[PDB]
Amino acid sequence: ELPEDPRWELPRDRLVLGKPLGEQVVLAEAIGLDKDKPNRVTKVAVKMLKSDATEKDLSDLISEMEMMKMIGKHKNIINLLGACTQDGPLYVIVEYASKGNLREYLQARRPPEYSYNPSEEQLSSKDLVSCAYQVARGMEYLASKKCIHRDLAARNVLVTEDNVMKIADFGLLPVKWMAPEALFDRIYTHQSDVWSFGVLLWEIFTLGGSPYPGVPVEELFKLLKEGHRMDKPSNCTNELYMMMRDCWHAVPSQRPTFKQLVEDLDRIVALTSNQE
Ligand SMILES: CNc1ncc2c(n1)N([C@H]1CCN(C(=O)/C=C/CN(C)C)C1)C(=O)N(c1c(Cl)c(OC)cc(OC)c1Cl)C2
Repeated sequence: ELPEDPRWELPRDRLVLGKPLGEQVVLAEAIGLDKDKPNRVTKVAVKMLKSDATEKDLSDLISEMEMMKMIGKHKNIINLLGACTQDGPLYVIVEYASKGNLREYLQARRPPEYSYNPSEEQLSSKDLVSCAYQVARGMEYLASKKCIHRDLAARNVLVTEDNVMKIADFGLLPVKWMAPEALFDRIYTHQSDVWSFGVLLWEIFTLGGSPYPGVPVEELFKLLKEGHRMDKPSNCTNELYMMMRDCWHAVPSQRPTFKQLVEDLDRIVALTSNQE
């Protein structure tokens, strides 16, 4: 089996497995994560292999864990909290986000015709920019750790009980988030992540809209190649649309960095009305 790591190891009986969250991941309660508060129960997410899993499933699960150990903590990513590795099935314990992924979160907050609400309080203008800011801060951290996401999208951002945005699945139809060069040449970089972030911004200001509506996958390259970009969302400022457009620069060296996006978003947030 797999070697013990006491920095992360939690005894199996410290975990009370609860309800399934999605496929596999379960909600649970962890007893004594903090060695200094050993009688407190914390709600956590636990990832385990499905009953029909292959050896590449196991080894991928291990690599995810190992990778998350190296990346370190940041408030705007989903953080590693612990693991059960010895007494039986591998369990990887990470932070729980009670409000689900950002796509569902936004859709549930649509006003009740051309983008119906599939379920909450609408999000103010400032809240939407602030959501963008947080995602960018998380991506800025990951980039500073030399971590390339490769599948950044609103589905891969989760939202906590306190509405903190946390990048998900950074340790591993998705073609609609891929930079042209990722698609064509399978060249993945921080710069391709910035492309994906611009699609994510479009998602934010469409309140979970589907990118490139009606465009079949097999034509998307040619179109992008030809200068096709998505139209401004109806309720998006010209300035935030220019950001999206910059993220979608054809030349990857000409895209802004996440460092820059964070600074730009920090200022826009400060200037954006809470009243809207
Ligand atoms: C829903 N709340 C929630 N909170 C925390 C997690 C988490 N989910 N999951 C998946 C579980 C199902 N998810 C969804 O977005 C499901 C959407 C379908 N609707 C109906 C809710 C996210 C995860 O996959 N998370 C997860 C887990 Cl378990 C990891 O384990 C190592 C590593 C991760 O990032 C590198 C992440 Cl994001 C943890």
